[PDB]
Parts: sequence; C-alpha cells; structure tokens
Amino acid sequence: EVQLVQSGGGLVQPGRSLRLSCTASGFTFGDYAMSWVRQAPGKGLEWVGFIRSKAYGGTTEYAASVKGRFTISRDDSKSIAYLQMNSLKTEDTAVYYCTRGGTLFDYWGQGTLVTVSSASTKGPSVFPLAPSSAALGCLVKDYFPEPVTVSWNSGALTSGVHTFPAVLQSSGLYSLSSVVTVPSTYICNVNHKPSNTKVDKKVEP
Amino acid sequence: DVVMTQSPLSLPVTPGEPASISCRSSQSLLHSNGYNYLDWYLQKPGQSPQLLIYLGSNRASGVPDRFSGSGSGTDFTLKISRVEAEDVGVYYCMQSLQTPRLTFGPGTKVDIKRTVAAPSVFIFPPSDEQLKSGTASVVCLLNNFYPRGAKVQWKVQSGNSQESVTEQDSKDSTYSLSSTLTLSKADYEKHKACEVTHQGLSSPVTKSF
Amino acid sequence: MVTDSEKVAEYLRRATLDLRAARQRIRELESDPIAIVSMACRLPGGVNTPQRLWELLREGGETLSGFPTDRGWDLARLHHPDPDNPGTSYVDKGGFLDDAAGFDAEFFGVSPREAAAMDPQQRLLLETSWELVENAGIDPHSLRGTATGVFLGVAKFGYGEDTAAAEDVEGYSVTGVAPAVASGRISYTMGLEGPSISVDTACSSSLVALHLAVESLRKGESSMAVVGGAAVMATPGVFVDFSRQRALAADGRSKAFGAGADGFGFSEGVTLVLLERLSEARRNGHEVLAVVRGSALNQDGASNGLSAPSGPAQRRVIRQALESCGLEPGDVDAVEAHGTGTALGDPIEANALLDTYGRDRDADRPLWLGSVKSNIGHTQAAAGVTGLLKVVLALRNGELPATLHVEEPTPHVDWSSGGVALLAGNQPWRRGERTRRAAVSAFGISGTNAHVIVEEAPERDGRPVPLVVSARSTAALRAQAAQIAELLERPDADLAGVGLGLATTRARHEHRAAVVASTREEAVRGLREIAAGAATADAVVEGVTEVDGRNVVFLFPGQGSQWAGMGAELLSSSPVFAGKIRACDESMAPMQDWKVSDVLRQAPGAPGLDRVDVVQPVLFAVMVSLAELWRSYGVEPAAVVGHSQGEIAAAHVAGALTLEDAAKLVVGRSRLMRSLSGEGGMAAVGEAAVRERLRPWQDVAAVNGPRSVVVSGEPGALRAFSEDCAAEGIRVRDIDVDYASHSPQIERVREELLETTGDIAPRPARVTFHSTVESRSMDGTELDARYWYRNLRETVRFADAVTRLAESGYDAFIEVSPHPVVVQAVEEAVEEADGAEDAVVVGSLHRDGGDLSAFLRSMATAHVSGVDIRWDVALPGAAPFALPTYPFQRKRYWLQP
Amino acid sequence: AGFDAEFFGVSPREAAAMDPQQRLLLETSWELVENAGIDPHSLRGTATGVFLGVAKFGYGEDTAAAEDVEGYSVTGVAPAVASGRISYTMGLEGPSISVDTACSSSLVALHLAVESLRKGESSMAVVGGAAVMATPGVFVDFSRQRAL
Ligand SMILES: [K+]
Ligand code: NA
Ligand code: NA
Repeated sequence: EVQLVQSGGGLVQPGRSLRLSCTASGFTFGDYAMSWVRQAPGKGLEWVGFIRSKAYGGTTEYAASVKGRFTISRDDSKSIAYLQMNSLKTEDTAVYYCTRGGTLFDYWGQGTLVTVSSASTKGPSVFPLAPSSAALGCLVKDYFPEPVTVSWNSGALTSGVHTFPAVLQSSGLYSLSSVVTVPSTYICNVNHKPSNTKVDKKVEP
Repeated sequence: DVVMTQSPLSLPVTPGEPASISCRSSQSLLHSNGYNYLDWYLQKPGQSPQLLIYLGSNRASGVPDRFSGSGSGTDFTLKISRVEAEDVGVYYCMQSLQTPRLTFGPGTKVDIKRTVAAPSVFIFPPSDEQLKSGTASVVCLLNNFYPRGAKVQWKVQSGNSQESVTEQDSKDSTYSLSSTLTLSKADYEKHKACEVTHQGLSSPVTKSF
Repeated sequence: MVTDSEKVAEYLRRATLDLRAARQRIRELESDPIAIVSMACRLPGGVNTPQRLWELLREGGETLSGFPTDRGWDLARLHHPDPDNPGTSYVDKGGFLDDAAGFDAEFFGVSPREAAAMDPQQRLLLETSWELVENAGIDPHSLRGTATGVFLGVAKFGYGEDTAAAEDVEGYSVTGVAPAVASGRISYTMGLEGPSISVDTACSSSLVALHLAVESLRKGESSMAVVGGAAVMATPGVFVDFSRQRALAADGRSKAFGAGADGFGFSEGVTLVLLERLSEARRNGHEVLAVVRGSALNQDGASNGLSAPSGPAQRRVIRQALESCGLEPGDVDAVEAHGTGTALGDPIEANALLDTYGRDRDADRPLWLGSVKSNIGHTQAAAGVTGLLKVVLALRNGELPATLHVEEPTPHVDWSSGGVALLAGNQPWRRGERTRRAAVSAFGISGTNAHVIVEEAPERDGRPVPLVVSARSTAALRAQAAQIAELLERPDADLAGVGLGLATTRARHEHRAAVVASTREEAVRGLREIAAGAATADAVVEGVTEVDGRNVVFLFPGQGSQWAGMGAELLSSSPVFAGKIRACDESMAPMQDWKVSDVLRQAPGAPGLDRVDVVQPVLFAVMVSLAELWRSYGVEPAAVVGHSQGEIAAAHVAGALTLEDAAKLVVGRSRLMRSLSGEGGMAAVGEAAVRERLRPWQDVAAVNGPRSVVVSGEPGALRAFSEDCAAEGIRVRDIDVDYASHSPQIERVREELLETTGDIAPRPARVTFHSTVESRSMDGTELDARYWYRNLRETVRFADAVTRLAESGYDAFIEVSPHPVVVQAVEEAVEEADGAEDAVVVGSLHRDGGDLSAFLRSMATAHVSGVDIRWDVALPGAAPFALPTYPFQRKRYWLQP
Repeated sequence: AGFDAEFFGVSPREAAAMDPQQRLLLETSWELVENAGIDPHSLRGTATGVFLGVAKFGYGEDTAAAEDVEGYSVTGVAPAVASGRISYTMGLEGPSISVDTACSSSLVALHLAVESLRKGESSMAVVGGAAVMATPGVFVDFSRQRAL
C-alpha cells in the first residue's frame, strides 16, 4: 500500500537549517510530482513548493515567502523527497506535509512539526483560578517547549474538565489553562517532561 | 485575474442525515475537455488532508461512496448522502484551472449540529502568588456554547489579550473558550472586566472583578 | 505554473489507477488463488500423516483389511454370501482406521463420559485439526479469536444408536453425534470465530466444503479455513445397505477404470487441509504447498435415475472449473478421478474426461488419469479432499503415483482417442518451464458434482540453542522430548532451526521442560533426560505452570555476588550486555581512570575486586546490564527492589535515574566508603532478639529474614559480640568488607557525599520502585541525594519489601545479579507470605556459569514456571524446522450395543 | 405421512422408504415455483440451485431390515438426497447442498445461496429447511437435560 513517511523536523533556532524528508513506498515515486504544504498552528494550509517528476523536467517552484531560503529535491533511487530549509524564521513554525502530486494531492504524509524558536527549556509556573460565589481552574504559564499535561485529582475528576490549547506568548513561552465546572478537594496536576517538572496546586477562594 | 473559490464558513451536520457544501468560483472552471477543474479535500482534526473528489464529480478509490460531487461552471456542491460523526473537520473546494494554489483558504468547518447554547461566562482574578512575581494574568472563561464564534472584549483594551478554544466536545457537542488579559503588576494596580457576545445570548454580557 | 497537459496527466493517472484497483478487486473476489498451507489425515493401515500416505502411494500399497473386531460388531451374523439376504453383507473387507476408538480426551478438555458419547468422527477431527495447524508451523493458540472458518463434509454412521438409553444430564448424547457439532466443536475448542459448517452431498461433500471455503476466503469472511471431511463407519450399516443392491465389489477392491471393476470398496478417513488466500500466506510467512486455482459445482439434474451419473453434467462442471480460473484443458497435466470402480460410473467418468481434456490433446502429453481409491478405497465424505491430498503430495515429491488394477483398461471405454492415459506406473512430474497443474473430481450419489483445479506452489554455527518442549501431561511431555530427540539424531537436523520451531510454532502448554545445548549431541542427551522424566543435568530444567504470564519483580542485591571474570563471556556472546557495559564506562569516564569492561575481562593493569570503589561500580554495571539482557528477551519488570547500593541499579532500571546520575551516585558513594577502610565490620545472623543483645554496645544494617540479619559497627565490638553468639549458639558469618554500612559510623561522610552527589536530577520512575529504606513505593522524583544518603545510613528492610510484593500479587522474583545471593531469602519470605503459593524465584548468573548458556538456563527456569520469554531473540537468522505433531495420549472410548 | 408418489414418479415402495422430510420437500418445492407464477417445467435444465438445512430424525431406523434391490433405503433417508432429489425431479442443474448447523441451518443455507446467486453460479435458488420428527428421540434426549 501507498505510504509517505515523513521525518527530520523538530526544534530549531532562527537562522539555522533543517532538512525534511518524505520516504515513499508502494508506488512508483519517480512518476509523480511531489509537493510540500505547511500549516502554522491553528491556521490554514499554505503551499510551500513542489518538484516535478523527471518525465516533466524535474524542476521546482516555490511560494514567494520561502523562495531563496527553501529548496526541494528528490532521490528517485531511494524514493525520497526533501525540503531543505535554510535561514529559518519563527513564522516558518508549522506542520509540514509532503503530498504526492503537483496539482491533484491524492496522498498525504502524516506531517512533520517544525518549531523555530530561540527559547530555552523552562518549567512552567502554576497559578490558581479560584471562585467566590461553579467553575475553577489552573493557569499554567511560561514554559518551553510544548507539551504540558494537566489532570485533576490525579485523573479522578474528568467530567466538566476543559484543557485548552497552549498559546504562544510574545515572550516565546507557552501558556495554557485547564478548567472544570462543579458547584459547592480540587487539585490540578501539571506535568512538563522536557524540564522534568511536576506540580500540584489546590484551588479555593 | 486570480481564480478563487468560496464555500460556507461553517456547516453544522446531523449524523444519519444528508449534508451539502456549496462552492462558488470567480470564474468558470469548465474546461474544453468537458471537465470542471475543481477538487474537494477534507482535513479531519489532528489529521493530514485527504482527497475526496476530483474534477468535480469523480470519487477517488477508497473514499466512502456516501461522498459525491456535482455542479458545473462556477457552482459546485459536495454532497454527503448520510453524514457520519467521523466526517467532521474542514472541507475545501480547490480549483485547478490556475496554478499554483497558494492557499487552501478558510474552507468549510463541519461540526455536530445541536441546539444553540449560550456561554456560561466566568471571570477569574490574578492570584497573589503571581502578583508577587511581577505580572498579572486575569482570565475570562466562556464555557459550553454553540456554535463557535463567541467574542470577548476587555475594559480595565487591545494588544494584551490572548484567546484559545477547545475542539467540539464528544459528549454535549459544545465549545469552550479562554481569554487571558496580561499586564504588569504596575499597570494592574493603576486601575480598579470582560464583555462577551454570542448569538445564543439575548444581549452582551459583562463580568467584573 | 503547471500546463494543462501536466494537470491532465495527474487526473488521467488517478482515473486509470482507480480502474486498476477496481479490476484487481474483481479478480480477488472471483478468482484469487488460494494457498494450501498444510494437511493432516487419518487413513487406513495407520496412515496417520500425509507423508505416510505418500509412502504408501509411491510403493503401490493397498491397505484393505478384514472388518474390525473391537467395535462390537457381530461378525458371524453379519456375513452371508447371498446379496438378497436381509441384514447381512456379502463382503467382509474394507478400509478401516488403526484406532478409531482412541482419543486423548484430557488434551481437549473433554470428560471421559463426553468422550465415550462422542462420535469418533468428532474425536478424530479434533486431533487432525490440531495436527493440521501444527503442520502449518502455526502455534494453534494463536488462532484463538481469529476468523478461521471450518467447512467439513460429514454424515452420521450410527454411532451409539444401539446403546441403551441412559442418563445424560449434560446432553452429551445429543452433541456427541450431531454432524453440526463435528464442525462447531473444532471452532469451540480452538476458539475459532469464522463460519463453521457441516455439509452433506455424499461423495462430493468434502470438495463442496472446499468450494464454500474458497468463497468464504475470497470474500474476506474467513481469514483462514479448515477444510475437509470425516467418515468413520461405527456400524456396518453401509456394507449391509449396499449389499442389497449388489453395489459392492466382492473382493473389496476399488478397481477404478480397470476391466475388473465391479463396485464400491468402502473406507474410513478423516482428511483436512488448511486454506488461505495465497497473498495472505505470503504476507504472513506461511508455507504454501500448492494452490487451489478454481472450482465448480453443479447437478446432474434429471439423470437416468436418481443416483445415476450424467456424462453431460460432468463435462459441464469440468469446463466451468477451468473457465472460473481462466485456464484451458491443455493446461492440466493429470486428473485425480472420482474413480470408484463401479462398472456403470467408470466409463461415464472416463468418457467425460476424453471429451473435455482428451479432445485435441497434444499427442506427446496425454492427460494422466488415476484414483487414490484404487489404493485406499472410497472414503466417502472424505473422498474429495483425500484425492486432493494425493495431488499435493505428488506435486511436492515430483511424481504421479500409479493407480492400481488397470493392467487391462476397461474395454467399455474407447481409449483410442489417445488423449487420456492411465497411470499404470509412477511418472515423473518435475517442476520446470511448464506450470504443473492437476484436477480433482468428486461426483456424489445425490447428483452434486465438483471439479477443482490445483496448481504447484509458486517457486520460492556453534552458539547455545534453547530447546523448549511442552505438553498437557507428564507422559505427553516425555513423548514430546523423545520425538525431538529422534529428530535431532538425524543428519538433516538443524539444531537452531528446531529450537526456533519449538519456540514459535507450538503452543506452550502446562508441563514444560527446556534444554540449553550447543551441539546436537548435547541436545539429544538433555532431551533424553526429559524423555525419562529426569532433569539431573544442569542444562535441563522442568516445571509445570497453570498461567502463561507473571507479574515480575527484578531484585538487585548489594555486595557478595562478585567473582573474577564475571560476565566476561557475555561481552563476546551478547551485544546487549556489552552495549550496556560500554554505556556504563562512558558515563563513569569523568570520575575514574579505569574501565569496567577492562575489569571484567581482567585486562592488564586493571583494578581487582577487593577495593569497594571498584567492586560497587562494577557490580552496578553488571546488574544494569543483566537487566537489559532480560529485557531484550521480553521480560519487563513490573516492579524493582534493591538491597543497599543495589537500589541504585534498581532506580536506574526503573527510569528514575539517568545513567549519568546513577554512575555519580555509585562512584561518589563508593570512593567515600574507601575512606572508611579498616574502620568497620559487618556480619550475618531474629530482629527484636538481636536488638536486645546489642544494648550493651552502641555499634543493625539489614533484615533479610526472621533468622537472617546483618549487624554493623566497630571492629572491636564485632568480635566481642560474636564471642557471645559463639559461646551460646547460632553462627555469625563475617563479611569481606573494610567498613561498616547502615550504622552511625557513616555520619562523618554525610556532608561530602551530599555535596558531591547533590547535582543529580531524579525523574519519575516508569517502573514501580519499592524502597527497602522507606518500605513503600516511591515516586522517582523523591530519590534525590538526601534519599541516597538515607540508603547508605539506614536499615535495609529487604524481607518486608518482598513480603509486601508477594502479598500484593507479584509472583515472579528475578535476582538480577552475577551470583544468587538473595534467592533463598526471597524464597523463604515468599513462602511465609499471604501471596501466591506458586511464585517463582530465579537468579541470573552463577559464580561458575556466567556465559550465555547459563543465562539461557536461568531464563528457561523462569519460563517453565510461566514467565514468558521471547526465545527467538536467542536464534537470529534461524529458519523454523518442520517438527512432529503433538504426541496424543490415547485411551479407548467406544459405546457398544 | 401423506404423499402423492405418482405425481413425483416415485413407486410405492420407494415412497415408504423415503424420509417424510424428503417427501414434503418435493411437494413444497413444486408449490414454491407455482407460487412464483412459474411453470415448474420451465426450470428443467436451468442453473437453479438448491440449499437446504436438513438433519436425520431416525425415520426407518427401527424397521426390520428387508430386501432392497433398488437401494431405496439408502437414498430414502440420506440428507444429501433431500436436496439432490429436488434437483433430480425438477431437472435443476445448479449446486444442490444440504447443510447442518443445527438451528441456524436454514439461514446458513440462505447465506450460501445468496453467494451462489451473486457469483452467477445459480440463476435462481430454492432455499430453506425441513424438520419432521419421525421418532420421539429429540423429546427424550432433551428431557434428560431438563431443556424442554
Ligand atoms: K444423479
Ligand atoms: Na537440572
Ligand atoms: Na506463600
């Protein structure tokens, strides 16, 4: 069966380089144009570039925002398409998809997250969101990199819980908040593996 | 002379029942060879995009046969004969008359139909542990509403708030939102609330310290 | 930008790929090739494997015998030469199974009373279906919960009908003889979940079952299929009934297509094949003996009499079979005929062949024709798949056996056309340019005809070997070892291939034994011990277990285990162990000058095992490296426990310390113990009692059991204290140590220890870490430098940790060490505890015995008591060798009138 | 016990030796095709298949062995012939199969017939089952279990 297996991304600093790969199996890679498409967190899909098959000249095209920084190449013997990314910028942060086809995108890779940041690893700070007069939560602020997990009462309370997508602050550090509803014994358990940080905090007025 | 498509911004659907997504182009997509150069894609949440229909009405092998497409010229429809819950996500109609396509556009956000519900709003103040640091975070929560599109304004403002939204809940089929106003302990003491809007509300709603 | 042609190329490509996938799907649904992955059988004359059948057929043997005398038949009254005499047979010869009454009831979980009430057809289908899956190289337990279908030809033959009605609370009498249950009981006992169907179209029944199974496989309804038929004549009724018609050959011989043909010769048989889509067999790595290409069923319709054959209908089913798989008659080399030896039916069958295969046939390649019935008779519901067995065996051995009794071909057939030749002798049939194909026919007396096209299958050191055998009784265990012993006494025998086959293609039963051997001769010696019910050799272990998995604890002891050159063999023989050692030396690098690997190898100018500051980091490296070796064999700890500095190995294995931080802790602590050289002592020994005795002094390190204890302190008091215990009773074994641990003597180094090691960053443990310091399960983050000082300082509550874990349901305790120093104490503690009463306790290596063979023996000991081991890791590159099937331990079950 | 033997071209002695399951399947199969508005003679030579659930219930097992030159006793009680005799007498040429999965037998027969029709092997299919308790054996056998 057709497979497009993507690798090679991760965390990178501004100005530096990364090469993404898409390793194809189960079809004749050399007969297809291959395209790259990216999706910034919570945004739409933006075309990055594509490379033609040898049958049509093997040439590339690029979005104006990446032209002169990114280049696409292919190895038809190994069945790999590459995205070489130089001079990376924070707004290049995105999930990068490889897809078969230059016009009809009939099979897509699983995506590769590329995060461009100059930030250092940093454990979060937890702060309570307490009531007064049926809803409380925790604020998990100022950490890097993602992710951070949040349970309540060591996974005993799930009903009414809403853990929100992290947001990236102007400082380069992430922050999310978890909340739950109950009227009228309430701890949020926050776990940030990359800095080996664990925290429990009680919420009351 | 750039060729664009537009589809509805949102579309609640009901499993068991049909759904239709309309698409309009700025220019006929009908080619002399008889086909309309219009393809349909779907991106499910946390998944990569997938092809559904090509050249207007051809269903790719492996796509469920509840999906079909029709139309011609500038007007097109994707039809789902009977929606399944797994069909939620973002649908895109993409013209192929003019290439490259620089963007997929906003697409049509398909989610589970339910009765409108208004946001149960809450305001939380900055903690004292945080004020000891040197910065103040005040949160305004809009819990369990439908459909998406709940807006928030602050009045201690612009350029110092950030918002986040959940995915549609698997149980009650609603959304929740959190906004977070951020000022320094200085600028915070120098004053002594959040205004919500939403279609499920009779009129705007405020919550102050 | 992309041109219009470049876009059209992509769209048209998608349309032609869609078409190609649709067409492939059609061809799968209609004509997907079906692999025959294995076979099994019970046939007359003791022909109880397919190879024995091949042996019979290649010699031209005929297994006809007299009627059975051990079935309660009244042989005197039963025979009478006149066909018109009611109730009697004029023949007294047939094809009968060796031991139709023999059954291993307990193997199949059947009670003695259920067994006796079971039709022998049902009982032999259970044995053969077990064998069938074993012969595919498949652990039958792995088919539990699969969509394996069962499709069987089976009819009642009157078993039990003349036995006095009895009590039957469980309904054994009903299910025991119902043909529906003959298929359903296979599904029930092997946990199969595909459709299970019994069919009856008389003589064509088993090829109709095959036709339905192929359909089920092509549709994806069944993932594999057990296919065949069963006929065991419990009563002589068929000889009597067919005698009234003068339908039986008087001498009992089935003289197919011979001029002597004069009626049926009936036989017993239970024959099965295992089918799978060929593409699925290739995907899953199953052997492919041959391929079913296509098949067709039809009816005679309005023939000249209900049970008369129809030439035209046979012609049609032949053509439909060939057309269903896109082949031409010229593509077929040979036919295994229905071939019953009746005077009416043989010519009609031959003429139908002459008129289909024989028309316009290559003059230099006539169709070869024969019938297995001429050798073994007419196996009734099993007839069709029995002829299929012959075809597959003929393909696999490159030879078409002779068909018997055709020294004169029947003159009622005009063979002059020359398109069809009888196999008067064996004929080579070798793989070559021309693809070898043959067809099998079966034509029932109810008029339903089958023709099936079969094609050849597509063209396809000195290290220690663990040999694992199991069975469901001790007698069956001895037999299974003796069978493997015989296999390995051959020259053909691939030691490693046999081991891998034993480990991956056979169900793991309750009674288990293992031999670890490096030569065939050693393997045979150990298997012969098992075959005698002994396990005296060190390379042989035996046990019994009621579960197939355990909740495993890794135990890491402190000092006492070391020995010179320990683990040195493992550096060469085990990359997993050496890789971990090497990882230990990289992390110990900026803290010492020597290397652990050099110590184990006993390199020149390398430290020795007398300095605490080399022993402890070595033993740490050995222990965490043995832990990784256990883990590469699939044994993952559910919990870890350490004794003194062994807790540091434990914490690393649990995930709570990085190896860098654990090296710090062990090197740090181990130097600082060097400082206290000559200043302390320790010795061995009840806790409360020993504390009374210790009031006079102010010099208790560990509680290993209710009589085992360790006292620590100053050298002086140490000897003074011993004198008392000396001149009073129980012994006081010293300890090879320059210091006194877990005593106040330790306090002076507190300050430096903590500052040296205070840099460590403990992580959450991925594996329960049950502390012997604080006597509880601990978050790994709590294991900071202060904790590691408290481990050096406080008392090791070892026995309580074991006890707690036994009482919490852990039932396998593995001492991860180079020599077993806590196994006994674990064993005693586990016994006294309110925990599982079948726990297992084993070590890893022994002072003498630190090579891979000794480690495999330790894993074997764990395994025969239920710890699951991934034995294939020991046998990289081997290919599984074909093995004998389970040695059923049979008793007689027969309901007599 | 009632049967029109002569209609079906069966002799009196064959009729008595026939399982009533077989006899009533002949009548009902004739009726079946008549009820479709089809001249049954027009199915002669067609690829009509027969798929039946049927098991023995002991008809004739306690009758004294007799002479039987024609073998009526064998074909008369064999479940295979219960399907094959329909094909024989109506001149049907599709597959004719009797199956036994106990209580599910006639829907298993239906499942196999649907397959045969979708593949084009059968042009039409006679589908169902027959149970006539010639002996009381099932009431006795299931009584021992307190299952009734
Ligand atoms: K016939
Ligand atoms: Na032994
Ligand atoms: Na115990």
